[PDB]
Amino acid sequence: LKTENIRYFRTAAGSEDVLEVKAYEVYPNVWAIPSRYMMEPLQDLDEVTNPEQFSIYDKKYLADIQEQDEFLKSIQAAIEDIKKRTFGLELLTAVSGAVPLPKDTGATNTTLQCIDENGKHTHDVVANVVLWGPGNNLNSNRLISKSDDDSNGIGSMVELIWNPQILIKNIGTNRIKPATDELVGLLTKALFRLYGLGLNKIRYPFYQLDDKKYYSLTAEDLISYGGFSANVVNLQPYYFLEDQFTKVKEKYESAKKRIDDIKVNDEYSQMLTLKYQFDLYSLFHISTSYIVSTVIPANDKYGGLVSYYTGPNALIDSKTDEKLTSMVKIPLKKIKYSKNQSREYDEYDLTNGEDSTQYFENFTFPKSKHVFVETQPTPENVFVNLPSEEITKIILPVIPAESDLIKIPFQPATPKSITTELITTDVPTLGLIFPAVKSKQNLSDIKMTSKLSDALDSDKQTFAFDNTL
Amino acid sequence: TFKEDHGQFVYDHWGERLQYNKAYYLLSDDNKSAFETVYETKRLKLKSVPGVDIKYLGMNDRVYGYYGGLQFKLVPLDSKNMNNYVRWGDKFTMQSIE
Amino acid sequence: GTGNSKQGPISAYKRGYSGDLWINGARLDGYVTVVNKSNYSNDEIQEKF
Repeated sequence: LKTENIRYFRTAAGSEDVLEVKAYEVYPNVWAIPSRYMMEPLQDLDEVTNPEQFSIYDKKYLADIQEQDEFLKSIQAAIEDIKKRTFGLELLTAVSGAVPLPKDTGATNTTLQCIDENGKHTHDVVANVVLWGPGNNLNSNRLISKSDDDSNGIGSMVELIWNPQILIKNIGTNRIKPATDELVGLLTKALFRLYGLGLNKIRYPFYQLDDKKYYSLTAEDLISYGGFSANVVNLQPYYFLEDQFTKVKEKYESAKKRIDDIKVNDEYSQMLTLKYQFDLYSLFHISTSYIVSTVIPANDKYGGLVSYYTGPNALIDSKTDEKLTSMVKIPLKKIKYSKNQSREYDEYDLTNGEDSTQYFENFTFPKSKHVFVETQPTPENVFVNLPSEEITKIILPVIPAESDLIKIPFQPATPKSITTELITTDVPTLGLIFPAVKSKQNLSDIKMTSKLSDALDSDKQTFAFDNTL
Repeated sequence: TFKEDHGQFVYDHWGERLQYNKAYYLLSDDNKSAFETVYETKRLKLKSVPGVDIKYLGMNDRVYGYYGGLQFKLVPLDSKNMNNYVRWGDKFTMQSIE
Repeated sequence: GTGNSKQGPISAYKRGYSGDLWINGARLDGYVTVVNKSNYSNDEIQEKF
């Protein structure tokens, strides 16, 4: 597991200088750069015009050298935590053996440019996943691709922005959903970009919002978020990916042909033979059920909306295990109670959904084979098609390049604002049980009740569900 | 009633009680994938067992295949004979047949 | 895998562990994982193979 000084292929927030970063190999072909994502401008809370939801902003976080070697010890403790899980290192081995097709001899489409003591670029090192620090936004775990080769069949090198310092907590159980549950969710999604499957473009409706707009997810997002109903892969005459599987199959089964078209090593040709041995059935049926935790009993229902499901009170810090206290929590609705004020239920739900109203009407279906396929509603182990021991015996050598750097610009997301309604209700609602069931006083002065119309009116009494309790 | 009908036996896939000294295809229940020795050595590699194109009531169903890979007896700890049944808590020794 | 043989318990030098091993479908774990019997194994769902 080598460690290099890397002249990065991007520029630090419009500085137009060479970005020289210290990369570390944390798994084969998986590099960690324990610095923040310099390519989007690192701001403070007061500098952000329109902040995202649940989005703690803070500069100076991985500018220090001590706490950015604490960041490498959090990535190295995370990949050692995925390795200790069942089927965990066969995912990490699938990511290791998912080297994209070379653009030319050597690899000027997937390599990090290594530089000597002086900056003389002497060789480049093969990368698949670069595991960056947080961006401007600290909980904005993303999977930025290097190229648009991820929608091409070639496969693209992947930058994995990830922050282990922000976790979801099962508030009733006080079990912390670990950092690696979102890291396995993103290494899964890296496989669909390292194989050249264009599954990040089309967004499929998953959650109808209050104005009949849809919180839409990609087939990459849908498969990677573990088991979930409205399966992509619900065989009942395969329905999902209407006329899109034929594109994904042509992207996969053409890149398998061009495998000796450009020769790099005897090991680059040997990983590319082992890469297209994990069939396209295996990618679409990746289940990481043994690797993710069942901390949140519902994690396989929602489409990765764990922070909205559990609420923003559940987002905690790694080092403190308490609430983040600096996340902008901008609710969608402020439901206030009439007969006594200060009983607000801040409804943090989703907004600004896509207008996919004419989606289930214009639903094309693929030409079915007219065959009942005996399936089983549970997931499957699918790494039995993965040549997992044959990947681990291959280490790709460093490639002598001494060629100049091609820079690729990074243009971020433009998030919409969250307009907060201020609803004043004259009557108890289901939302006003959350306000009523919480209290901030001791046992001598708690005064519990089993009635909403007394806990909501008094602001001294607390709601409960059983008159004996 | 369904759990207590099965009693204290460990069953086949076909629903019949397991037996010592009986040739058993050992499969994985999720892929239905079966063991296989690496090229010349005695190390095992779990390989996938192909499905079956049947006709079920005149249709063209595609169902799980089970006859793949290595077979394993369950030899008991001092060998008796074949038709003894395996119960919950019965320790054995999986012997290769090939 | 009980961890014993017909000659008694198998040496952890020869075997690798000493107690029970579930037999999984994961190479690179060696198709074995330790049966966890600590006071944390029922905090989540067991995921039996």
